[PDB]
Amino acid sequence: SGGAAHSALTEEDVMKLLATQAHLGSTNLNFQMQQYVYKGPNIINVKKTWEKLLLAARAIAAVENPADVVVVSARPYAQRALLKFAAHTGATAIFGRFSPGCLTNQIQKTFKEPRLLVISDPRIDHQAVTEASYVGVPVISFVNTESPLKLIDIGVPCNNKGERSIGLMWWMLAREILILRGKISRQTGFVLEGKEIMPDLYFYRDP
Amino acid sequence: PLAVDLLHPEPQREIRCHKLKRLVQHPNSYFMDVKCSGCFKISTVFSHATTVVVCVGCNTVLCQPTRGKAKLTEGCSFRKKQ
Amino acid sequence: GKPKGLCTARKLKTHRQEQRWNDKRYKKAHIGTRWKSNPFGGASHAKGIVLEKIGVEAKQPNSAIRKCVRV
Amino acid sequence: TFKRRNHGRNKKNRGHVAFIRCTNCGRCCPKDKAIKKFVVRNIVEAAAVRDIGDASAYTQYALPKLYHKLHYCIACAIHSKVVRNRSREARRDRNPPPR
Amino acid sequence: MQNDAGQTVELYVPRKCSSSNRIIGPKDHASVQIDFVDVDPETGRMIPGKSTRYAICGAIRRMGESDDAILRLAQKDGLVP
Amino acid sequence: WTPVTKLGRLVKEKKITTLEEIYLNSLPIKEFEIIDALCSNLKDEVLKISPVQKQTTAGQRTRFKAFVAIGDHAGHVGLGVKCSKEVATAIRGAIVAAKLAVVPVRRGYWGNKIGLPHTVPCKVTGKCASVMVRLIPAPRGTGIVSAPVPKKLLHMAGIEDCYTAAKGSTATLGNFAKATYAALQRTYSYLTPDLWKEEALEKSPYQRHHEYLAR
Amino acid sequence: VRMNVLADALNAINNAEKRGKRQVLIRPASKVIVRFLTVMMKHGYIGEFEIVDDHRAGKIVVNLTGRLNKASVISPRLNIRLNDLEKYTNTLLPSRQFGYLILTTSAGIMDHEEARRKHLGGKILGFFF
Amino acid sequence: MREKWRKKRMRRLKRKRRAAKK
Amino acid sequence: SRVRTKTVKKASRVLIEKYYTRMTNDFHNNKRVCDEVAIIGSKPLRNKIAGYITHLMRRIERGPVRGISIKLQEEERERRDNYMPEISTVDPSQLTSIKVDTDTSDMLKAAGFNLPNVTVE
RNA sequence: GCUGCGGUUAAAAAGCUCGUAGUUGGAUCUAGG
RNA sequence: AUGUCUUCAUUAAUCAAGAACGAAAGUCAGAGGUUCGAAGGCGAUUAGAUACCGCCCUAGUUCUGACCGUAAACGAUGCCAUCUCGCGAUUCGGAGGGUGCCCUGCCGAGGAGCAUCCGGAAACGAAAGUCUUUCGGUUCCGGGGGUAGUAUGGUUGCAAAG
RNA sequence: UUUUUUUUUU
Repeated sequence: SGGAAHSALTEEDVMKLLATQAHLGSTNLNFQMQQYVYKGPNIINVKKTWEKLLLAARAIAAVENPADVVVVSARPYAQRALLKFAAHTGATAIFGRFSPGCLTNQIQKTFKEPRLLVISDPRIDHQAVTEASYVGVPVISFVNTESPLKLIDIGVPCNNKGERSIGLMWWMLAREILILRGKISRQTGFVLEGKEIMPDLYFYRDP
Repeated sequence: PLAVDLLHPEPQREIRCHKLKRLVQHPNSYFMDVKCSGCFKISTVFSHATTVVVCVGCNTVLCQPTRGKAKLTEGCSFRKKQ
Repeated sequence: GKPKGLCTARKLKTHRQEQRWNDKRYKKAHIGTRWKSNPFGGASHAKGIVLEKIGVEAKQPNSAIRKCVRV
Repeated sequence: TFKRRNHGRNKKNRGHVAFIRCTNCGRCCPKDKAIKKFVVRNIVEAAAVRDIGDASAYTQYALPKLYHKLHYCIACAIHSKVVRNRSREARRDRNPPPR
Repeated sequence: MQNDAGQTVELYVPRKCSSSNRIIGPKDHASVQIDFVDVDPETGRMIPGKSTRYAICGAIRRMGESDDAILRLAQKDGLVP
Repeated sequence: WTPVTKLGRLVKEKKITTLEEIYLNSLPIKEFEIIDALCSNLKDEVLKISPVQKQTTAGQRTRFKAFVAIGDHAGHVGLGVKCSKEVATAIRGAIVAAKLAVVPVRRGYWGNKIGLPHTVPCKVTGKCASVMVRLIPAPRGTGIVSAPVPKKLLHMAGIEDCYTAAKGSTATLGNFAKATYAALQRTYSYLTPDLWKEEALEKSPYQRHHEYLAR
Repeated sequence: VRMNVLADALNAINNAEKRGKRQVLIRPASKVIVRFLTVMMKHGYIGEFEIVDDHRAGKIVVNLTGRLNKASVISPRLNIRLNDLEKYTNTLLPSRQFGYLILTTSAGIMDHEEARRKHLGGKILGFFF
Repeated sequence: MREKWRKKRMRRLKRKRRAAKK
Repeated sequence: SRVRTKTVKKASRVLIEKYYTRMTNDFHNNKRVCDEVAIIGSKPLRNKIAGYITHLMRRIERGPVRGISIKLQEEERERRDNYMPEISTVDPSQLTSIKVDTDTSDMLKAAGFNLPNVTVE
């Protein structure tokens, strides 16, 4: 996306998706995500996944203070990715149970004031989505074919239900945000302080 | 979705839409010239024919009426007339 | 629903009149036997002759003997 | 106050449904309303299967089974505890309980 | 609103949804204002201080149409092909 | 006063100076000191104090519900309800609730658009349970033709001339006041031709004075 | 049985506007419907619309601009005299600053402001605001 | 079975009234 | 009965979190430690706290305990997190014979892609 | 209660259908330049 | 219902008066009379027990030909037309494929259910929504609770009663 | 198995 050839879907990037099965959606289709479906499992269109990801990345970058971006997930497969994403992007991460009253109860010591909320799944983190609507906080989420888009601002179609694809999708979002920040660049790659940040730094590892 | 082109519907949807509820009604039936092995006389026939259309000369049954489209006798093919 | 046509004036008027009789106030004011049923015959006051003095037990939860008179 | 959306029956697209006589009380209850229970049991209680087998006159005999379809009216079902009252929310659950 | 002999005597002019053109009331807390940063096609780095503002009303967000609403606004503005 | 929210911090630091920017950005208000700072002409009134009783094993537990209406007579009104075990605390909490619920009220003209607005921009109806209140624009000098309860709210909102039509169990003070409040606040949500012009979205206070927030 | 194509069309428009859709399809189109929509467009309450021909009553597709509060028909078409026009507008329209009462007069279908300019009465068709 | 019995009572009363009127 | 109240449980948790080094698996050692590390107004209370601390130590040895944060265990967890293999499992080098279904009809063609490794099953 | 009421549970949809009076009835004929 | 490039061309919707059908019980006549069973009679229970429980049963329950025209005759929601949401199941017919079954996010017509805008006093309702932003057409009905569906008059019926 | 009642006002 971006109306540019320097930000287009690259060959190895698209390669990674079929490696991680990040294009195999569920067998149920939500009528609001009939756009990102190319024709058993409903395989999603890769190009749409790319364009939405860049769109989400630009939105996250608009929050000048990275702390105000809060990433929330309760999926066990996302606990690894969520920690890394916050570490590299300087965001704030919520793991497991999302304490209700996080964004509405000003007395709570857990009280937070996000400017942008990123969700691993609308259904799993329904409480965060609901809490956001009480404070006018836009929400970005990774959405599968059957997921509900209610109160979802930007939905990045992908395979969040997958074990490996979920981690990869978080990895690109951190990359795209960093690429569009000056920390890294497309040619240099996902490197900070001389360390290769590798996709399986995010993948879920069984204890 | 809120923004849907009601003026130019997708052709596949127009095909998989009821004949009356399309933007402009169009029947799903057609006229077909039927060729039967043997007399080799082309005969025009309505797809949803409810009468037993009979060969003019050879007096062989060409279609059998049914609940929907007429069933062609075995050995007889058809081609859609424009 | 009620009729709404441009030429339903008769139905509307007749229905209104028919249903006005199901109104207690209208029926009480137009029944026709008002004068023969009301003891005062439609007046505000009336003169009478006392026949006896009676006591009426007050309704609950009150208790007293109200001093009434038969006229 | 209307307690149930189906009004306690399973009658849709229908005017009249024939009744059945309850198993215990004998009361007439519409077939869609009656609590039905299909029971398949061993012809002999579990504690005597070994005795019957050891007394069997045949080397290998398959013990038959009793099949009974039971119909209960609401009263005789509640009393027998075949079915129980539920909370307002749990009333709408339609899945059979674990067995 | 213009009134009087040409003056504006309104307390404030409310925002309107970028997609449905519906007024966003003072107590509409389900409405959002997303900002997308501007980029240079070649370098790929954000232009400091430049962004695109989209406002979506609570009703549209609640119907779940905010996804395609934002996508269509972005396509119109060229952020997406 | 030590603000606990970003909005409160900005208001205390005088980076947000009018209630109109908060209303424009639809930012929720969670501290009454924000309203105290940004509107210095508010006056409050206790419309009613009604006791409510909850049955228990040892008789009835009685608490008092207080309804309070606050407003500046210049297009800002708010309604608050608080139930507590004592009348004093109920009144204090209701004042706080009304302050937090302060809302803007659009005023318009009935006929000639000369002078300052005096009445409601258009026929606006609000509803609560069964009480529905409809406010109809009126010409100048007419005053407020309404019941004593909606009259107080209209006076506080600053409406000068207005006809009313109230239907339902108006003897329910709380619902009557809430219906009036809803009708008053519908004014800045009714889309009239004079708001058709497409404006440009600006920075939110969080977007603009964020250097202080981060610092 | 259908008896007011204008009522059906205006109801469809209202429902689509509430749902926030961008286009609306109107079935049995008619001259009265076209004139009503033309008045609404001239006053800026709708966008452009197309009259789809199908060798029958036809259809219309209207572009909604998200600016119409309500478009309603008045049935039966009561006769409105120029003297009671004021009462009717005060009763039906939300304010004197906006909203229009559509009448059909001998001159043609127009709004109440034009009818009062030309000193015409007629039968009321509907109103929008 | 509280108003139905009042209906029965009134039906018996009406039967008696018919018989007496005859 | 033998259920420990929240007073004892909270005190034990704070003590374990603040003096993990001094807490062994011996009741007498834990008691002696508590005597000097905390001001407890009752000998029975101190003994209850020491006993629950020992019982918590026994579980800490087996594995991580919720509510308790132990330095060495969090070092171990962060090491397992930081584990990054020598080369990607998604590196084009390993991506050789991806068995893809007919989905490549145009999903991988109209996007402008001619991936060599994809093999249509 | 025409403007302007209500009829699942508060009073109130006839058991259901046919049917005369009454009431109400699809689109369509000179638009443009 | 579906299919239909068949035919007619406004012939339609709702309907005072008027008319057909209308559970069960009930009435008349003739047959049948197993089972069950109002009334009735006994045995229990009880302070009593004209009841619940048990036993024996009459009308009835069944068939044919006539009457009655009422039910919580209920979805306690009149009929016709139209608009507004998602999902996956189900009955019938059709279209397109694979091997009666499977698939087509297939097309209509039903009967529902759970994601439900708006509505509602609420319970709750995809209608009970699109209504103070009221107004598609039309029929019937209500106007605080009783007296009372009573009295009287009229009419229908053998009666009961409507 | 049996298990009926509880003056008026406050």
